[PDB]
Amino acid sequence: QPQQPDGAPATVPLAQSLGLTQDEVAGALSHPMVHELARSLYGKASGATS
Amino acid sequence: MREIVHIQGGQCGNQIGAKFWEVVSDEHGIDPTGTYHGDSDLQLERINVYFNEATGGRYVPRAILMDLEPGTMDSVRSGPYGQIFRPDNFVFGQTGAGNNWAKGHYTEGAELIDSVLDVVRKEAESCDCLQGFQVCHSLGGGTGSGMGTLLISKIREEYPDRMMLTFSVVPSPKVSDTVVEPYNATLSVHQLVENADECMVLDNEALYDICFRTLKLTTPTFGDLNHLISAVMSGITCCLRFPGQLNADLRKLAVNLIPFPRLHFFMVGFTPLTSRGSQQYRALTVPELTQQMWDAKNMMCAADPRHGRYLTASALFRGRMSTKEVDEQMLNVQNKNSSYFVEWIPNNVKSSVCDIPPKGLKMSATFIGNSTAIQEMFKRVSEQFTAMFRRKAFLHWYTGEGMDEMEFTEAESNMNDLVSEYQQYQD
Amino acid sequence: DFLTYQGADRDQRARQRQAVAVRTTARSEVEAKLSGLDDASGLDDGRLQVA
Amino acid sequence: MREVISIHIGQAGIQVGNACWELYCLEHGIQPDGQMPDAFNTFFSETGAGKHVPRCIFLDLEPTVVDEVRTGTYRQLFHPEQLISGKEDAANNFARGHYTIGKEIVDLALDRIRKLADNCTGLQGFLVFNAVGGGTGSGLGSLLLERLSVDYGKKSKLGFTVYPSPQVSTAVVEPYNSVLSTHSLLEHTDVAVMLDNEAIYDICRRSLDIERPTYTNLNRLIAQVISSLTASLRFDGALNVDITEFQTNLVPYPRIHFMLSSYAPIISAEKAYHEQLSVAEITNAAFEPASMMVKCDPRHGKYMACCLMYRGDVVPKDVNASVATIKTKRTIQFVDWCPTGFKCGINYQPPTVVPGGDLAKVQRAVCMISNSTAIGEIFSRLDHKFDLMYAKRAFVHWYVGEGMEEGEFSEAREDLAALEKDFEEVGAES
Ligand SMILES: Nc1nc2c(ncn2[C@@H]2O[C@H](COP(=O)(O)OP(=O)(O)OP(=O)(O)O)[C@@H](O)[C@H]2O)c(=O)[nH]1
Ligand SMILES: Nc1nc2c(ncn2[C@@H]2O[C@H](COP(=O)(O)OP(=O)(O)O)[C@@H](O)[C@H]2O)c(=O)[nH]1
Ligand SMILES: [Mg+2]
Ligand SMILES: [Mg+2]
Repeated sequence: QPQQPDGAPATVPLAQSLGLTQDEVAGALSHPMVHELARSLYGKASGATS
Repeated sequence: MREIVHIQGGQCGNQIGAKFWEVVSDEHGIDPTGTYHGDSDLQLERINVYFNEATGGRYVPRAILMDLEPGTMDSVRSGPYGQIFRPDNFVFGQTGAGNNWAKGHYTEGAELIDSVLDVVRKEAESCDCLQGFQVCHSLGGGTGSGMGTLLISKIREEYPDRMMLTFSVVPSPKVSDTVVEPYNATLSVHQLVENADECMVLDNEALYDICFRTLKLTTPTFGDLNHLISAVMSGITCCLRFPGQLNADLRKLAVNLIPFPRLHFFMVGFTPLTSRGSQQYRALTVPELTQQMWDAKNMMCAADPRHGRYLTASALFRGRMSTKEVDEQMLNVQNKNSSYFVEWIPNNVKSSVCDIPPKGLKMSATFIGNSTAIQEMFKRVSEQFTAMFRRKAFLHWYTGEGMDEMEFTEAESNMNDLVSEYQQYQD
Repeated sequence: DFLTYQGADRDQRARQRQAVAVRTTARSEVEAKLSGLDDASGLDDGRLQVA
Repeated sequence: MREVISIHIGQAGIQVGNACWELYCLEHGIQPDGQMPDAFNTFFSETGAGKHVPRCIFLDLEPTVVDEVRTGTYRQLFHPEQLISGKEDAANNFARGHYTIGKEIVDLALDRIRKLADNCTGLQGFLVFNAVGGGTGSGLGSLLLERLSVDYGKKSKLGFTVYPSPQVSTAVVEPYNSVLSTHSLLEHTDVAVMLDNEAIYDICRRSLDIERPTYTNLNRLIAQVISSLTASLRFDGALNVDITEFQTNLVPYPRIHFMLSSYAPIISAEKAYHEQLSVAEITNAAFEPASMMVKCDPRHGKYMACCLMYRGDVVPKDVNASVATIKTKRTIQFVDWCPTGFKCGINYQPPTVVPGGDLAKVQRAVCMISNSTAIGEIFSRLDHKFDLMYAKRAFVHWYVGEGMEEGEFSEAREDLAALEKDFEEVGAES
């Protein structure tokens, strides 16, 4: 990981940096589309990361 | 004051004639609403040849639209120029032939025939002088073949002295939409020789070739192919609809092009076909229309006229032109190559001039050709049929609908007799 | 009002015909744009210019 | 109106029909609760105001899959009384599904067919779904097709039957059920489209690049095949192919009604961008022997009749240019007495893509359902396995006790062997 430039803004974390709601961050894995994504990622054994 | 009764059958008939009535109504100036907007008085002079007078100034075409599936009728009604037809002339079934000539001719076509003769007879006695019946259908299918050729047979015994122009597309070797197309075509031609007065032989393999190499069209659709036939169907009866220096009715063409009663199949070509890129290079003169007229590439049939001699030819010229060099050009090609013409008919080519050109063109012409080369497209369907019939393939979809194998044998009996007569005059 | 079912089926037929008309006009526009393509329509002009 | 009824029998029937009606509601924009936010009349019956019901029956002897639809994401879609359940399953017993526990559930099944027949104005066929490897799919599939022929005469039946694979199969007594059910579907199904799970396993592995496919992945591309088969009725196209047009252009003889199936573009989105999917490119992919959905080698036999269902932006010219190059190819063989063996079907609507499926958004697709003589190898391999089964008479007491007679295996033996004789002599030249 490259070292940050001097006088860095100390950037805020990603979730409420881009504006995720509490319902979305609680049920990220409960959504049907995320479930289908996880199913296809399971199906692609080693080619998931390809 | 003569009238042409128009009948379209099947998907091909309802789609060709959609472009046909688009061309003709635009040529006479009828709007898609149904009123008159013609610039010249000659357009309104002959409305009766294709259109019926209606109350309130409406002009309704003399078209009887039929098929066995209502899906195609929704396309022709809802398209442009689609509301001019009578709704009651939209006679249709609901079962569908399903590419079966046995179904279209015997089982479920027959109930719909009683509906269409009510429409035709009401329309026939509506007009005062029947010039003839014009029909457009397909031979490869089953909706326009079985139902179409029973309609031709039934209106023959009701009106025997009237003409019968049949625009029929035929199955092709290179392009094949239907598996059972040799069964439907051969059984339709056998029912066409003794009934049809004269046949306009068309095909899809020639229109695709014309649209590709002549019009330079990268993506030709059926509507592009329908425009080529629609220009022809207006060009055959062009002298009926307008005055001219030398006029030609349907029976003018029938008496000239039919030497013997069974030789009533003709090949057709349309002359002023040029791509928009090549339009500026062409100089529109009669020798340039004639040189495209007699070229085998511009013909709209699979038959190559270089293989067989021309039994009799025709010429349907439209536009202002000179009757010397029109007549000189027809006899100049008869002497440039007399091997391609039959010897015992001096002056094979018949000519006729109409002074009203179509929309967007200043000069145009239409070619009708009676050649013995059209035996090539009859042998080609028959050789496909006799390959299937020996193994009796796909037969239970025909013999299960009430016909024997004897009708197939007599279908090839007339088919082999038709090529026998055409081969004899080639020698 | 007493014969609302006749009006209902008449309106159903009218809506069916209108929907088929809209679909066929859209398809007609698409096939007209497809049929407009030819040699006069600009193709390979970039090839001629680069040559 | 072009209106058809789909019948799903057995565990494979309910799971395939879940994937088919997911595609069917998405094609017409039907939300899962049944609300539209008239091309839907082929499958969806408009009830009253703003509500659409499937024209399907889900009958199965085990209840555990029928209540899964009742509690899944499509509870509000299906009419609850069309979904037929039973107390217990047949459990790979053709005797049970046809004789013992098939009696009390086929009377409720025919009553739903009777109510659906009067609701539809013009019926065009029955799309029957079953698996011949299972007891309910065979036994109740056999018994329902017996009753359909007597009650409903001359109406077409589209049979998409899942057939056992030579190598990979999930049960031991599949050669008993597949052979016995062959007698029923030979005389009664007008069109029998074979399906093989191992070929669809191989289709998924090499094309979709999905190396652990599950039953959801197989049924999703089965759903595309059934949808593209019937896509001509629902949406207007250049060359419409009715249901009745398939029988008149695929089967030349009554006893020969088995056809293969193949879907040409099975392409993931990471493969879709780099690949130019043209009509000539996908027509070659349709006739690929390894792209067939049934594990057989079409090079071994001779093609008898072929049907091509094109979808999307397919001009009617380049399909003919693709067909002409197919005919000139010497690897594909045609029988001599069928010189024109192609049926072409062009529909203007591109196939929809399910959110969550592995398939990508492709403009054009081809569904190829063709008849060949290479499908005699399909019944011959199961004829060898059933020969070993009946020789020492294993697992017969599970069949003899539950109604069946001993000679019922024998009568199903030469009947499938006469199918071998019929397919051998028809493709032979003369
Ligand atoms: N492709 C595919 N095949 C399936 C699916 N579900 C079941 N099968 C097939 O069904 C076979 C097992 O027999 P089944 O049809 O499930 O038997 P059943 O329907 O449960 O009937 P009984 O066993 O008597 O209760 C397996 O070999 C599978 O090939 C599915 O979802 N997709
Ligand atoms: N030129 C032309 N040919 C068509 C058209 N529609 C269909 N065909 C041809 O008709 C053949 C099939 O005919 P079919 O539609 O089954 O006729 P039907 O059974 O009477 O409806 C195909 O080989 C097509 O080439 C059209 O609009 N124009
Ligand atoms: Mg005169
Ligand atoms: Mg079960």
